[PDB]
Amino acid sequence: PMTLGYWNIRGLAHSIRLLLEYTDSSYEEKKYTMGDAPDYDRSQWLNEKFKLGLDFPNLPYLIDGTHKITQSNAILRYIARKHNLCGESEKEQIREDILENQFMDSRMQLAKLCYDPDFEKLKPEYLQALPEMLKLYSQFLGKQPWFLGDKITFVDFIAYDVLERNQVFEPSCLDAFPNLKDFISRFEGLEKISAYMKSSRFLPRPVFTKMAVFGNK
Amino acid sequence: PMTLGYWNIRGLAHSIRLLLEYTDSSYEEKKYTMGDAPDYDRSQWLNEKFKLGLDFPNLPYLIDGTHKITQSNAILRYIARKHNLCGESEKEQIREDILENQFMDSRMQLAKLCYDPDFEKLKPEYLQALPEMLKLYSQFLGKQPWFLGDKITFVDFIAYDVLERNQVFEPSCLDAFPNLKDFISRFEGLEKISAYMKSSRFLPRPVFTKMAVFGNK
Repeated sequence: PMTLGYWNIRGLAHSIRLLLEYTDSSYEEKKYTMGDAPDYDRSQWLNEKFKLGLDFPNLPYLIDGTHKITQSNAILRYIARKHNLCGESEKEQIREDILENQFMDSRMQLAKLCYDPDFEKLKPEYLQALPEMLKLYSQFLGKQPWFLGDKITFVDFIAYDVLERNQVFEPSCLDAFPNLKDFISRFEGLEKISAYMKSSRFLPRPVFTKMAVFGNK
Repeated sequence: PMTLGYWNIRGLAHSIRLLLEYTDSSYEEKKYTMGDAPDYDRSQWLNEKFKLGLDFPNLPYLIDGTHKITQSNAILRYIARKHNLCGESEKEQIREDILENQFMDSRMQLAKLCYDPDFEKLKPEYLQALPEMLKLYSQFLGKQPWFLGDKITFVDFIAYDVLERNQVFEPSCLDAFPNLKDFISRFEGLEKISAYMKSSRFLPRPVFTKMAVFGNK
């Protein structure tokens, strides 16, 4: 069937895997692993980096027969598109594009933090800004079940990951935001997701992200 | 008319401004000015920010009728749809997406480099990798006039914003890639784009300057 690739960790691939599972898409996981050390032993990827035939060699990637997708957003939009899980009205499409880009920013903000040696320095800064970021998502989501109304589209999967991350990082921060917390329940509650949340196709070790300082002791 | 807002500088808004001009959309510029005092931090914009009624306030932003759009790629895609400058085929759908994200990443490359003082030492590193990413873009553009075949779409606007910006950094870069070097000429030769570039309202200020907090001397 189609194949998904990324490093052996949740990361950017987490939101994609979830979608592949929600849509029951038959896929294969060919995850590369990294040798954490001062010299960053990433050979695993390098030796097959160009052997794949992708236009822009990068992880994550997906190869659907003749289709070769690169970069999360492209991949997500692809499966979603081939499953009608997109936005219809100009309004839904606008929200859709704003969200995809908005969350991506948030992912990057936290990511840099969890990657910096001076974690302790920026950490307090991030915390005293996290609530204001969330407030915006709270208001937007409102009382609608999903970010695009009654329709659960791909942006929801992206949303779940970004929110779930900040929750694991600081559970107490999203306490003041009911609709957000309950949103995470709507997602995890989805029959197909819950079943997957507890299966072999998941990370044994409780670490959600590893890149340089985090994911290693 | 529409109300496009951003700091008086090229930035992300540059690719949008060109798209608007080309599509003959009567846009209204609301260009804010950055820090004048030593601590060149955001100022005037902050006094407005929330009062605009933006779901997620951030620059740039476009306000068309009842559509308050933020995030560069959201605005870009919005206008693309309205004027049919989007990918029609699934083959073109994956292409526009990959490229969309691929270019934003590349822009980030130069940006991050500019945002830091160590520039003088990091420059050679980035410079040494330039040919690599350009080989990919050239190979992708291949023989075809535009990145999505024979018809101009929005990616060509983000591509120009990235490629051209690179030529400004080091003119020699695209020399080894004639089709990209030619692409630039062709894009700049478009009736509307030409009219816009010769008209007193095109270039605000240089790229690195102000953004990289560099004061000319």
